[PDB]
Amino acid sequence: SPIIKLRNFNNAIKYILIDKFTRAGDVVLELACGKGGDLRKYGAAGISQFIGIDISNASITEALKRYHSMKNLEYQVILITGDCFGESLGVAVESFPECRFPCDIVSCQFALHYAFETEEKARRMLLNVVKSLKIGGYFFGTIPDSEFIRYKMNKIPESVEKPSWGNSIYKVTFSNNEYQKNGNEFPSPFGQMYTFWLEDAIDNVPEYVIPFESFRSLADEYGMELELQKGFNEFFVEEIPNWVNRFSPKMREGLKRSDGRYGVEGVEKEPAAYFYTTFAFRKVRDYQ
Ligand SMILES: Nc1ncnc2c1ncn2[C@@H]1O[C@H](C[C@@H](N)CC[C@H](N)C(=O)O)[C@@H](O)[C@H]1O
Repeated sequence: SPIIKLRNFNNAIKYILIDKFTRAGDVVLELACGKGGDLRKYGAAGISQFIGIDISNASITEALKRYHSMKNLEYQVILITGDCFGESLGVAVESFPECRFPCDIVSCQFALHYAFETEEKARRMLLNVVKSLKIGGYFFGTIPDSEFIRYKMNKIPESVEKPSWGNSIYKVTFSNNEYQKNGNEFPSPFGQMYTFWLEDAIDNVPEYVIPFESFRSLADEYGMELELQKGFNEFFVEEIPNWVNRFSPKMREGLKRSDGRYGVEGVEKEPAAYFYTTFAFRKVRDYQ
């Protein structure tokens, strides 16, 4: 089962990415925060307030349960059940006036691509982000890498009805081959759907491509400029020397490969390190 090693790798990526842009005293808004599993990472950066929002009440209930189990934190934690992509964020936070907006950081891990189901949702997400963020603040996170996806798709001929690739532990299957029928181009940046099988994975939902060039050009339209687009492989290799020994002994041990180097290995390398990319934008102007 690859789940344990992949979870450790993603936790290392998130730890490094959070530290890269988050500063002590910051207010953080985390979109689609899930079960709130990055609280100690933001605590390590010394934040002052965490606001986490997820559409799943079950996941927010678990985040509440995990948070209340911790003791004497120096930062406030706010956890909200709400829709970050298909509705104005004002609806979600209306009943939470303790939120300190505008915030310093908007983060979103393994979830922003769901906002690309439609153009309306992608734009609502982006307007949500820039309305919450201070000028100068950062928007960062982790998403499936549309450029690796297009590489794999360009190797698949039009004769394949449901373009697919993978290895012993994962498989991507697209709903249709309109990409290939359209001369190896998505007919629309939005609504390009696939499923993702991972061995021993605990969830399965419709996935959507987030074409990075469309992401970047919409973000610019809403006042944000690109700061970071490194794939997980390059991001980890570049950053790990400076971090190996800053990690806890347990985090370091969980990252060990069979050869004693750090990261993932074998069949885990492609789904864990090539399929995903980091992103970061800085809000440089107000949106008109
Ligand atoms: N419209 C939406 N608004 C808010 N959260 C959403 C929405 N659509 C999906 N989600 C959440 O997106 C999350 C996707 C997860 N893959 C990631 C959760 C968490 N960020 C983690 O990395 O563990 C789930 O927790 C969903 O409930």
